[PDB]
Amino acid sequence: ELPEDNETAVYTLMPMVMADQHRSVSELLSNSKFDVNYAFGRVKRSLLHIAANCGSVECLVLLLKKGANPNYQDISGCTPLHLAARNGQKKCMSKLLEYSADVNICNNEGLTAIHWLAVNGRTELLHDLVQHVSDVDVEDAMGQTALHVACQNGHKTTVQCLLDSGADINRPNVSGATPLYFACSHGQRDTAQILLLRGAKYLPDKNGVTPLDLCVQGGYGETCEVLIQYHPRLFQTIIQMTQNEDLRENMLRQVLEHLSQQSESQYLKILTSLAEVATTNGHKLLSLSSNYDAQMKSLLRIVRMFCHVFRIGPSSPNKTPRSQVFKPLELLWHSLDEWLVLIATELMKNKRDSTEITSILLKQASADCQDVISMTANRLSAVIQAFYMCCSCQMPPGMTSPRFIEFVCKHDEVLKCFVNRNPKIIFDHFHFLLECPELMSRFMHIIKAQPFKDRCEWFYEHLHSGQPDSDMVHRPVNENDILLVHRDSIFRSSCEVVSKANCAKLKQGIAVRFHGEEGMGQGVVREWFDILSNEIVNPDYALFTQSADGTTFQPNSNSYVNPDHLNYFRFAGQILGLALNHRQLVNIYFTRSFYKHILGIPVNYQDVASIDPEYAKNLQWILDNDISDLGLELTFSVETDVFGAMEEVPLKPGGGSILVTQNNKAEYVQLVTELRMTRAIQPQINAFLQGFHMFIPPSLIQLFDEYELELLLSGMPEIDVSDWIKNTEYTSGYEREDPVIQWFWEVVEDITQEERVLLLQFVTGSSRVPHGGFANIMGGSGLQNFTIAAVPYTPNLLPTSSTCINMLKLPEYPSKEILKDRLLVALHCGS
Amino acid sequence: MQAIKCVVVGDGAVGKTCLLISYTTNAFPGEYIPTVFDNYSANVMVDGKPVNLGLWDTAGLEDYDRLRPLSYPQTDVFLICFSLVSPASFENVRAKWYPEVRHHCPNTPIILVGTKLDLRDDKDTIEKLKEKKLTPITYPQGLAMAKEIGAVKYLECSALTQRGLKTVFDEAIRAVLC
Ligand SMILES: Nc1nc2c(ncn2[C@@H]2O[C@H](COP(=O)(O)OP(=O)(O)OP(=O)(O)O)[C@@H](O)[C@H]2O)c(=O)[nH]1
Repeated sequence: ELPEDNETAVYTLMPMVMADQHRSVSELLSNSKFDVNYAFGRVKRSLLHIAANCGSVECLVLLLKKGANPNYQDISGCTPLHLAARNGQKKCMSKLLEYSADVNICNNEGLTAIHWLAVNGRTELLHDLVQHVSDVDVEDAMGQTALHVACQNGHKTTVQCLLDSGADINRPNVSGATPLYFACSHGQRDTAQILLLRGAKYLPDKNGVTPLDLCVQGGYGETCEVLIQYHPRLFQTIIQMTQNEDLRENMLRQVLEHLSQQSESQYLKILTSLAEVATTNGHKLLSLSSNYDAQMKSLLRIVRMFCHVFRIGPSSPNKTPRSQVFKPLELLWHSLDEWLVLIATELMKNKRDSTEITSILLKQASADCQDVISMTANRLSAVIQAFYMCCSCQMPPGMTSPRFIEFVCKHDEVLKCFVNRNPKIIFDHFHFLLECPELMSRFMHIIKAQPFKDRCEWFYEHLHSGQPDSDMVHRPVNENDILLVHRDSIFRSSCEVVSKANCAKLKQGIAVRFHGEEGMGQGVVREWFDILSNEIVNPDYALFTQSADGTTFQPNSNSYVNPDHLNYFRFAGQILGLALNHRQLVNIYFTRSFYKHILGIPVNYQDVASIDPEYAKNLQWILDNDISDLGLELTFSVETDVFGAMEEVPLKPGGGSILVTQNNKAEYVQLVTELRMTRAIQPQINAFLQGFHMFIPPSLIQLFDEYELELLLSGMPEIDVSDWIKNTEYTSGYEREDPVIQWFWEVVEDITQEERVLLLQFVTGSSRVPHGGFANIMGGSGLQNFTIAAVPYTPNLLPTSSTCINMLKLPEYPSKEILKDRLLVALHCGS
Repeated sequence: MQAIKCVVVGDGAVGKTCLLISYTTNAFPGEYIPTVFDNYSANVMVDGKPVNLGLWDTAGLEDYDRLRPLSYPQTDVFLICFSLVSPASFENVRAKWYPEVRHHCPNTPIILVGTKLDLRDDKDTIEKLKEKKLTPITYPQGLAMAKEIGAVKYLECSALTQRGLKTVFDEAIRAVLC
């Protein structure tokens, strides 16, 4: 039986009430003196609350007959009505009402039975409850009625019952919220549509936030079309909201897309409105007085939606009207052309001013005015950028509008003048050069003159735009696309699936999973590059031959033995370019000649020494001295490898009859270069370039020279831990095991540089280190600063690291000797 | 019409009760009340046909450590939850929840969600934690925890200020559908 102590009694009663032993509790209740109303615990919840919450109907009637109060409220103010109401136990409701349970009681926040019942939307219970409830429009502390939450959760049947009962349809909240306002907040369709039928009023909140403010922010296109159905006037308000910078661009695209597929008429309306507002902003943008940042951002913002929405075609559920909307834009283009003429007249003024400057030079306030024009040029640079995007979407991709090409060349001096005045203009607005190779040639020399740093980031943003990124999404790719091969024979296994599997599927994925294993980690995949890379330069495959210096690799002249070397070299190009696409490093050091082949830059005389230093010394000497009087008797014919046979072949058609002299010695050395290093392995290079350019377009990579490409492609050659800590000599580090940190600093400097790299190799998975030092460490989720986590020390414990995350688990070694011994042992085993 | 079952599992005093009451009523309780059982509902749309969302919650007591499994049957999604300001609960995921949920229902997708983001943003909270020599849980390793426990996605949300609350259920419904 229950003890005399209530605390033990409830602990005994509490487990049975769930089991619903109707008989068992009866004897204990009858033959014990414990008070049912007693509150237990800090929450002070009565036993009736627990019984009411669960479905044990029997215990309720026994407890109530014993004197349990159904009206009792705990500290939270919730009564047995609320707990039973949430679970919708109709039996509990009937018995509660039978024994004098009143439904009008409210909690501390004002929530009552109707509110909890409304949230769950049990309309059957609502039918009977409303007949008993005194008032159905009871407001909470924040002044919100029952219908407010019911509409928010989108219970179509709940609202119908409440309206039939006379529930208020236009009750404003404390802030002024309308039940339509809350319905649009969570993007409910049925409830919103029902409210319009009854004639719900449209009013803004007291705070000044209109209902459409959240709808556009929420991006629920379903609610927009119903709203616009009865209020076409608000359609224009959507266009006006584009000007405000507080709204996210991504949301506005999706909502505008959904409206587009509805009918072509609205599709035209969206385009026309965007062009009209764009025209107004453009004229405002040109004005010097108007805010410069806000206007260009607004114009670029609007243009982006117009460009994207234009590319989205309609559906049945391609004629002039797509060009008519450009007529409002041709007004903008016409002004741009006139401005391009006006600046051309400005060049005449500048040229006229140049006459005064040049005249003074020959015989040997304006700064502010030039700055304003330069600022105007910056604003002019935004509109021309918009014009390019409109032209780009004017037809399928990969083609530049012939109209675009003709006038841009017609104003070549204008563009070249602006870049000189403001080199940042290429790195601020004038970005579209990378698409058209013809326009690249005009500005490539200008761009290359700019600092390399400004060139690096501009390259990154363009290339990464087309990435099949999944890092932040971290959604696994379809297994059909993910390769599943055994690591054994990495070179053979990787190529087999790539060639056999569909090309489209492979290029759409990034995951690298081994057959029969679930392993997936950036460090593990980064290690996969290392093993694969080493096999490529492995002399056994004979694909690449060690350089004379012994620090670089280039394709072997004997690689032609393998019948499928074209295909395998093509596969290698794909893998190497894939690493560059996502920016992981490849440990291979290629020769200077090889990197030039990637960019297509012709080799020079110095590259000859890569194979035969003695022959190069002859080619540099011949150029450095006149040979007309030396009687060399050497024509344009040199021995070269032809399909493995040493034969005498002219360097050019009829070269054997052309004597080499001072006039034509410069090219003679040049021709000899490709004779040795390029033609010999030209078939191999052709396949390799084919694979590499699949992911890295030649124009984009051409921007950088051979040296810059290797630094990006292979990484920083020189490293030092001082960069990570940005200091040289402190008495303490992060205030974490500082004496151990000092020993950690003492050991790293003592150990040679080469073995410190291996320590980074284990944690990172790549022998090389990214450019920029420790400030640009790529971990599992891309940019991730290197960190070390302390661990309790145990005897013979070696450090460990989860390679996907570039972090280290360093035990709290009590002495430096243990610290250095343990990491040395890890190096031996970790090799 | 179709219906799905979703469950919230996590340590006590984490914010599971606040997450569902705040989402469904915009009201934040002022007092501290553990629970024994709860239920909620919502709606979504699929191909023009409404789809109902059913949400269940569970407590943390030893007796309910066995009844909580009894509420799993025919569950279609799980939302493992932990307190972003309490490292012990986060550590308990490996010790208790990840083995426990997988032992009973390993097949169904798992979503990791962090609550108490409001206390995570409050400056006074870190001050008292600093005096106690404690640091809040962070994002990048939390995603690693999600991978370690096999959770499909990791999210962070608030219940008082509702920062990122709505995304929690959007990813849950999106993840289960696809
Ligand atoms: N300010 C703030 N407080 C929170 C937040 N989440 C939880 N809390 C507080 O933490 C307390 C404990 O959470 P509960 O509301 O009891 O929910 P629970 O921890 O899941 O408890 P059970 O549902 O019974 O398991 C609550 O009373 C809240 O006051 C939050 O996101 N912001």
